[PDB]
Amino acid sequence: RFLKVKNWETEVVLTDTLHLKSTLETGCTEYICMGSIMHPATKDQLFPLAKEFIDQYYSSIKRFGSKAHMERLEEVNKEIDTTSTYQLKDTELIYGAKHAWRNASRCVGRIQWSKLQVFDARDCTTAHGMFNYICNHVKYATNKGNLRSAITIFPQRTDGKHDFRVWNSQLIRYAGYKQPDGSTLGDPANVQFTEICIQQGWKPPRGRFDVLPLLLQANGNDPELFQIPPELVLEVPIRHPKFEWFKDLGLKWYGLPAVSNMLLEIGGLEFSACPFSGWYMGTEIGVRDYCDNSRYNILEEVAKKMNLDMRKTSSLWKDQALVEINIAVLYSFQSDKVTIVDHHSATESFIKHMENEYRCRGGCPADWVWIVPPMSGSITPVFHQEMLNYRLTPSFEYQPDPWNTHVW
Amino acid sequence: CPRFLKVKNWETEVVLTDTLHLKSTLETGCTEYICMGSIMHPDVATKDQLFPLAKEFIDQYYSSIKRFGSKAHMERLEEVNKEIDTTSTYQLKDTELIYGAKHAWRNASRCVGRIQWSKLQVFDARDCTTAHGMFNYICNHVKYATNKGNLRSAITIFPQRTDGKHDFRVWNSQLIRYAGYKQPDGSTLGDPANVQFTEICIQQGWKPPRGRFDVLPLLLQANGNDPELFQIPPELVLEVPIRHPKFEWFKDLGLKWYGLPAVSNMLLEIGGLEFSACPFSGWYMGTEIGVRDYCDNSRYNILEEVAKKMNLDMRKTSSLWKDQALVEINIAVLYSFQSDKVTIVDHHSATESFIKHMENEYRCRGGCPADWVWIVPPMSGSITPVFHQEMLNYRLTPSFEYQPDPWNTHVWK
Ligand code: HEM
Ligand code: HEM
Ligand SMILES: Cc1cc(N)nc(CCc2cncc(N3CCN(C)CC3)c2)c1
Ligand SMILES: Cc1cc(N)nc(CCc2cncc(N3CCN(C)CC3)c2)c1
Ligand SMILES: C[C@H](O)[C@H](O)[C@H]1CNc2nc(N)[nH]c(=O)c2N1
Ligand SMILES: C[C@H](O)[C@H](O)[C@H]1CNc2nc(N)[nH]c(=O)c2N1
Ligand SMILES: [Zn+2]
Repeated sequence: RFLKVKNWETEVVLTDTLHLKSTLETGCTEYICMGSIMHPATKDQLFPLAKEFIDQYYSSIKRFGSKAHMERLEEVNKEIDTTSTYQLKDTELIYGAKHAWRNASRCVGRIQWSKLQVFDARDCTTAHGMFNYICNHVKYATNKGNLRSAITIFPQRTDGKHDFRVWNSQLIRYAGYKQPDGSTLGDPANVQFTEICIQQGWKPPRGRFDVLPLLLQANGNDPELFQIPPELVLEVPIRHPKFEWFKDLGLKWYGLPAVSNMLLEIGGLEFSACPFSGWYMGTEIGVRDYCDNSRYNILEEVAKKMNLDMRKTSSLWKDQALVEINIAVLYSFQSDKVTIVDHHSATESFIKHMENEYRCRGGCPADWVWIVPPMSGSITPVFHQEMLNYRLTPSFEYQPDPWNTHVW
Repeated sequence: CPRFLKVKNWETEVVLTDTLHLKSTLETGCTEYICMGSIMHPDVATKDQLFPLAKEFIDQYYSSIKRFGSKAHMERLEEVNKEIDTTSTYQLKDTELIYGAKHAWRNASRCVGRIQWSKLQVFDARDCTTAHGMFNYICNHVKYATNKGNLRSAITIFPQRTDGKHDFRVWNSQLIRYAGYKQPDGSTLGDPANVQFTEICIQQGWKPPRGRFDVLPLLLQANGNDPELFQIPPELVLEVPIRHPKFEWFKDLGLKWYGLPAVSNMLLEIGGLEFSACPFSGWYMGTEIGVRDYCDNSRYNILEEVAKKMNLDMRKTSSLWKDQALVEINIAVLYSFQSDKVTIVDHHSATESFIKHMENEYRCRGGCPADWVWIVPPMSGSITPVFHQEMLNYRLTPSFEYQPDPWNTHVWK
């Protein structure tokens, strides 16, 4: 069946044919939908997957059934036979990484999908090696404010035992500190991890915005600590254009969003260490990081300085403070010439992207729950965009947190 | 399928365990390969389709009154069975109807207001025969529910469907709405969403005032007959002029809204019986008016005009002028309503209440189906607890369902 998606603001209908290509699961069934749940190999399992991916590769470069296509299939089988795995060609690495991005149902930034710088770190063997590759990534992608999308890809999983893992969930995050008095310094969501670094020898500057060091595991070994050189870590001070007292709140944030805990899957190979990075949508910092109760939780403070009536919730004081906070973040980043996108422009870009995808690909998997900004939802166009969600490969998937699996 | 499904709250780490999903009856639209979570909408039943459905409901009822397997239970079952066999249908007891309607609400996965599910005045209009009768019942509903501003939840149930050629239908999608008029020049006046329906009314004889907030008449279908127009007595239609606690200019925008939210186009399904006309009503969450009715582009679209009187930079977008104006609009909506002593609930309170409700439903009922996409308010989502709440969505019966628009299916006599 061909499936139709409607936009309820423009009454545009698009026809999804793409979903017929998907093979992974979604977690839903005919009777139970899990749309809001965050998280729902051997020689024999590994070949057809390999066959599938090569097939869509030579399909995407107009050489299906070609001579080059055949020998590649030949190469792969013989290689899976005698090593229980196989190694991707370069061109294949780039395609697969770009396509996992293109297939990432939760990313609103996919208009950018084909413009991705891929770093091949498959020759890496040590944590020192990784640190090096990551630093170069961070510097390339940060580019002095003019952010560029990138991904760095370390050796594929072999036997589970000798996995490569960046332990930090993101390349750049602030430390969180448990205080005797029950409160918490810095980012509360990182306290456990922060505690693992102190427990490893990290001398923590017990501050509010301390850049956690890198914890890098190479080839199944003990992870090792590495402080990223401060000159490569770009932070932005947050100020407000009308409220001169906003800089007194002392807020900064890093400019480079780089996810490092996900697993990139291509033709049945598992790349358990693939830090990737684009640039920030304002709301991520402005709404989630700053205003989640489980996070930096600044609303109450900001609402004080704004002199709002905080007695009853129906003064929408929280809403007011939230808006001004996000104005600040955009203003700061913009003033510092640091790439950032506001949620209106990012969502617009997404609807345009989505139209493109249907036009040339026959669909575009999308997770409405993740795509719709965490504030001002129905005033962005994706709120009114029906989206079909489904899982295409290559893809980014979650994996266990390393500290729940590794033996020392 | 799995017997225990766990949902997590990412703000509070609270993990709940759903068992109720096993009693899921209908399809969600989703499959293992694809999810339709964000899709808005993803001749009668026979004897042998009806027996099992009726029993399921009756069993469930007698389970709730702690009389399962009782004499009265088996006698109720035999009576219903013998009724379906001789008449091809059956009639619900008044207690069964009341239980069924409260439970359809309780099961309404899209409703953030369900904490009130058990307080619902149920008006049994199964004795209605004419559109005039329908109008009488609906007026009485409006008056009772409005309660001079202190709204009370209510539903009025008109006769169940028989052969499909004799349906009772309320044609209005909601009992109280504002007209929309298309102009020659392409501009819309009033509520652009209701243009199609306003034209139907005009065609059926309505003489339109052609203003911005003209209350549409009821268009009512009884017993499968052609529909008839009625104007709700204006004294029954409570309205609230929108003003702002701070901006004195806000009242200059000439905005008002109706107090009573009343859905009238949905089908109420109890034990295999279909009540195609079952208008029900509660009270408003601010964002419904403040964000959707007022700021949707396809609706009243006031964002720009509020943005100009606020004097905001409207040339960028990263000024977030839209967002600023949106907050203010919703402050005015909550203010005008509270100031006229008309029941309304802000999105913070409502969503917190839903979390308490949900938790209690898992505790006592083993689950509570919820549609995250609908539950999360259309503004400031992340700062309301529901956003962080994992939800399972599944369709339980009795339920409220969607149904074709009557002008698309009606056969004109
Ligand atoms: C270039 C500008 C980009 C923008 C503006 C953007 C925007 C976003 C945003 C706002 C989210 C939500 C993040 C969260 O709430 O945790 C997200 C998620 C995601 N993005 Fe992008 N992104 C960009 C680049 C990229 C790149 C380069 C990749 C991969 C190479 C990518 C893949 C993903 C994935 C897999 C997720 C889901 C993360 C998860 O499941 O936690 N994005 N994106
Ligand atoms: C008592 C106060 C109530 C509140 C605060 C409330 C809240 C809400 C809200 C905000 C929506 C979304 C409306 C929209 O976006 O169009 C909704 C939808 C819904 N509500 Fe409630 N509600 C209340 C009463 C009721 C009652 C009495 C019933 C039924 C007996 C009910 C059943 C439903 C159903 C079936 C929907 C889905 C509507 C649709 O599919 O368009 N609600 N509710
Ligand atoms: C590729 C990419 C683009 C983008 N705009 N944002 C991201 C998320 C990056 C990111 C950085 N720091 C922290 C997080 N956390 C916030 C808290 N959340 C629970 C997990 C993600 C996420 C990734
Ligand atoms: C029982 C009930 C409670 C409540 N808080 N809201 C409702 C919805 C009432 C309502 C009134 N007017 C119009 C609508 N429309 C808005 C636009 N939407 C597309 C369809 C519903 C809905 C019903
Ligand atoms: C496309 C999407 O399903 C649709 O726009 C939904 C989003 N969530 C909603 N939530 C509520 N309460 N009401 C709505 O009309 C909608 N619209
Ligand atoms: C439970 C729910 O899925 C959770 O709050 C989701 C909702 N949508 C989200 N959307 C984005 N972009 N990021 C998130 O972390 C989440 N969290
Ligand atoms: Zn689903």
